[PDB]
Amino acid sequence: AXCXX
Amino acid sequence: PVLNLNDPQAVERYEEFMRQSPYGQVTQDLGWAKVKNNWEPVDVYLEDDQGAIIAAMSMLLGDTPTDKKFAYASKGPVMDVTDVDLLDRLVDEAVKALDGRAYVLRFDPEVAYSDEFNTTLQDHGYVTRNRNVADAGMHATIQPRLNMVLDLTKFPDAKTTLDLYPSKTKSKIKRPFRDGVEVHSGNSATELDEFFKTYTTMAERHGITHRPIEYFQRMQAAFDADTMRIFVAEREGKLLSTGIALKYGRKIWYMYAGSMDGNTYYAPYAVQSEMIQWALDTNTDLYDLGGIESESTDDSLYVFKHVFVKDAPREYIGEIDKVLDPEVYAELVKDG
DNA sequence: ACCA
Repeated sequence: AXCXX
Repeated sequence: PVLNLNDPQAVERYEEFMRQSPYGQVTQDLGWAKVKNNWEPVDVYLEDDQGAIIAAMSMLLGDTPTDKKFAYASKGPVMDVTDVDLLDRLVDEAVKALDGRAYVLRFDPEVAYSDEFNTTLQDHGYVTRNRNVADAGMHATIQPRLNMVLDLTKFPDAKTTLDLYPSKTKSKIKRPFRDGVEVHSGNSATELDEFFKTYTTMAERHGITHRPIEYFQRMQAAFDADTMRIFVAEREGKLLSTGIALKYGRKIWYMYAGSMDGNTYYAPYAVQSEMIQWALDTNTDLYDLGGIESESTDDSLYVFKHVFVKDAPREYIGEIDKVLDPEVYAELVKDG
């Protein structure tokens, strides 16, 4: 959840 | 048409379109479904009158707290999304393939935000998520909308990373190498283990969430060393910093990274210099350092990436939502 | 200091 990717 | 993933000839035709398109994205490659192995893949495409593929959309379906799936085409579709009449036709094919199972189809292509484009998408019935949700920060959208992208086509004669930069930045980039930092790269289990040690250390230092090693093993299995490359910075046999870059379409993308605790001698700048060098050596148009929260010195991501990107960050159109079940959409998505 |  945190940088996407 | 819908792609039959069990048909290797169709799959290879789909992949050749993906790999050769100027709109291609690693997260639209079918290899990305192998990374996201907890999602369900559904892939569609359109053909021209000669039967050649002209547009494709790779979707991954995820669960929700409702009876509906979330359908997501990360950084897709692969076509000119400003050609909205063609976009509508591809989205219609995707919607057929979803067969009522999803409440939304979301796609977030790397196309600049503009008022005219936002208005056209809304005119065509899409729900867009961009400046209207900006207050929620970087994670208002799944991928960051603001991205720090180095346009190498502005420097057609550059041979090395230093050729891209003013003297003051040349000095910053030279400094790790002057102090003994050396970078190697590869896509073997050895470099993956080195990356993972720095990645977990970074995550624990920041108290943030981090992916299991099997995620990156699936990535390494899906993509060869001409696509995925892990860059590892050391100083006299001491591991300092790493980063994973993916080369696909018009860009090389700095996607994951980490540094050990302690003195790292600006090793992350050496990692950047070598990924940029990889972009130069392969005549790649763009080097993407990825997201920032805001164009502000208060943002540590912006400060770091501004060392390498002096142009303004690119601001994308954000999330484009084809709403399919509007009741569940309003339950699960807030429009800011 | 963060350099993800």
